[PDB]
Amino acid sequence: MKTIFSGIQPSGVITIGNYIGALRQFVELQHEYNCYFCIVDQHAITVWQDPHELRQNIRRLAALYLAVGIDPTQATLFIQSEVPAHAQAAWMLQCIVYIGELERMTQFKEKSAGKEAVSAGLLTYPPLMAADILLYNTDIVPVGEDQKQHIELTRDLAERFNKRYGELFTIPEARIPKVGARIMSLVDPTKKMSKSDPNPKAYITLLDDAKTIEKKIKSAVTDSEGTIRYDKEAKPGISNLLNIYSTLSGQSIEELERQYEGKGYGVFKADLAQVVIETLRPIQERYHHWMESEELDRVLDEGAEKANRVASEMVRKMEQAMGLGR
Amino acid sequence: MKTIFSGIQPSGVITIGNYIGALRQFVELQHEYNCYFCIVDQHAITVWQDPHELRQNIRRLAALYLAVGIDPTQATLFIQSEVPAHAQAAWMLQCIVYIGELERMTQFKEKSAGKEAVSAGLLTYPPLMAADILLYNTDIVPVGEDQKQHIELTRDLAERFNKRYGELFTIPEARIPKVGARIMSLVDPTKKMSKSDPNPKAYITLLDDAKTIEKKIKSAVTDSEGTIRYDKEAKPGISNLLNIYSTLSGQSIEELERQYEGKGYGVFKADLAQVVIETLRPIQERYHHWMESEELDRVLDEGAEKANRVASEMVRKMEQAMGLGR
Ligand SMILES: Nc1ncnc2c1ncn2[C@@H]1O[C@H](COP(=O)(O)OC(=O)[C@@H](N)Cc2c[nH]c3ccccc23)[C@@H](O)[C@H]1O
Ligand SMILES: Nc1ncnc2c1ncn2[C@@H]1O[C@H](COP(=O)(O)OC(=O)[C@@H](N)Cc2c[nH]c3ccccc23)[C@@H](O)[C@H]1O
Ligand SMILES: [N+]
Ligand SMILES: [N+]
Repeated sequence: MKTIFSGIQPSGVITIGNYIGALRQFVELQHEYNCYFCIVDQHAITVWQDPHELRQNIRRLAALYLAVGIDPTQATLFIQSEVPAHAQAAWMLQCIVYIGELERMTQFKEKSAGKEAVSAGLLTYPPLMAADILLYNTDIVPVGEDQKQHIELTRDLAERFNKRYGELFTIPEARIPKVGARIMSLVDPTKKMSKSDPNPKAYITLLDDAKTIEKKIKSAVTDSEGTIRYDKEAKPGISNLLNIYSTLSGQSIEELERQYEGKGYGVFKADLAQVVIETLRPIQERYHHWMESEELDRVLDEGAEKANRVASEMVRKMEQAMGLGR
Repeated sequence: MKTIFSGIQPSGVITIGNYIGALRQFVELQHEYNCYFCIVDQHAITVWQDPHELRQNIRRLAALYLAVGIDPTQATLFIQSEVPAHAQAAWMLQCIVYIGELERMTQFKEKSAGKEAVSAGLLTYPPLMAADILLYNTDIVPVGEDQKQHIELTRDLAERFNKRYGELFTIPEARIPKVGARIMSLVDPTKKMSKSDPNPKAYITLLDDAKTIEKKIKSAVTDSEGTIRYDKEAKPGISNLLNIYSTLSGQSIEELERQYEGKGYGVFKADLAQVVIETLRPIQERYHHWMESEELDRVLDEGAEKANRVASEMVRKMEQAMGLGR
């Protein structure tokens, strides 16, 4: 079958935006493709990380991947740092990307703005993501819209490498959801929902309790038009709530507008909050189970084993093509 | 004992400047220290390399290291790419160096000047050299003067890492020869002798034949003062020839000035050319022997084995300190 790769940074906050744009796709596609799902701890360190929190966040994210339903008999779940090939291929790709290509990355630009002394990993974040995808001969990379540009640079590098050294890499393609590719902040629906928003009301974490989810959904900024209809430009707040509702419930945006015909924001938010609770509760129960189990470590051990077998071989072919080593 | 590390890029030209500033020190110190001497093929690719020539140049350089006298029972000779830890530690160090620190590197500035689209590896050349030195708990790094600045950034990174994550690295120190730290071009003695000078008369390669060494020494730019006396500012050409003569012959600069008292440039150059021939001939004989032997591969196999054991352990401690993995 075709191969899928995708990764998530281990951090203190994993949002419903991460779930809807990514994790939901991973669970959907796992049985139909060869799947590698990575905990990108080397990318995490492109900004300072408290070492104790980083180690815990890596375990947390592995638990969340398993809690949402990633099945180790269907997919390979592993930690980026435990497969040396990622670092090795990243170096090779860094030698073929131009500085100007990295500087124009929007992710870099945003993460480094108003900064005084920027750390180099932030700039070289792309070749490492490109190595993550290309090591596995990846065909599809399911992500939310914010990663599209990185995937576009990955395709540019794979093409450049193939052209200079011979056809080695598969040119990967992004798979971005139709609805929910970009879940927006509940506090300012013109902004993406971000793990690092300083306002905790902007996002819902996958570990938010029921009272908390109710409070954040109820406080979500809307409009004065009291109509439940999708219109991103005119009604960003309601439109974003409709995307969250649709993707989590399985109901179309049309279905939801009909259902809420003549209805006001109060009932709509109460219902949505319950749909979020319904979704997160089981995830959280499974999450705690994994966090307390020795099996979490076993799953990651096996996934690293498989990923190392494949990636190490691609690295050998890349070295051979560039004429490194012997 | 103390530990020494040093590296050389595999390239089409290895000069008497490389020999005098570096290789000569490696042979001198090998019995007194734990020594790692590396063929930096990952650094080589920071600029485009023809893959076939790169593979040959790596073997050539390994032969030259053995030909000049590096003894595998005293030192560990290995290829950078064959030890994944270098790439892994380079990533970690790249996440803690600032972009501005890299941009001010003179090596980067020179290699990238008048350039149109610069390759990222050229900019991130330092963290990889820093990882090369720090992986082995290096105390001393014998090099010529042009690497001093990179070693200074390495010390800055080791200190920064120790300060943020705990004392792990030894702060390394450069060992730069008193005479011969910077062998100058024979064509323009105000310029460093460089492997990539477009004028082949500017350098002597370790594989230059006798007629060739005579021609290059005889053509070496001097002055109209016909006096053999060291004075870098006033007599750069003669001063540089005196450094080459001194370091290769074992005779002091004073000894040589006395010896050539009242003598002219002709006799002096004829003698120097013979001193260069005397030095390179045995190196070349041994060089061909290694190039035709299966033992060259065995030596590199064993050196990679040892280097991997040490470097992989340092990488595990670095990951532990940053909280990567598990
Ligand atoms: N508000 C949102 N709406 C919709 N989707 C969203 C939202 N916020 C986040 N996402 C998606 O979640 C995944 C993980 O986000 P990260 O920031 O860890 O995503 C990142 O930081 C990547 N660089 C990690 C990575 C490293 N290597 C890779 C290789 C393939 C794919 C991804 C990666 C991503 O799919 C992201 O698009
Ligand atoms: N004209 C000259 N006069 C005196 N010494 C000279 C002259 N030209 C070159 N050298 C010395 O030769 C060694 C290798 O030169 P490279 O350009 O490969 O040198 C380089 O390009 C390094 N970045 C390779 C490296 C990679 N990792 C390392 C770790 C430790 C030490 C060195 C390295 C160096 O010692 C260099 O100073
Ligand atoms: N699968
Ligand atoms: N030694």
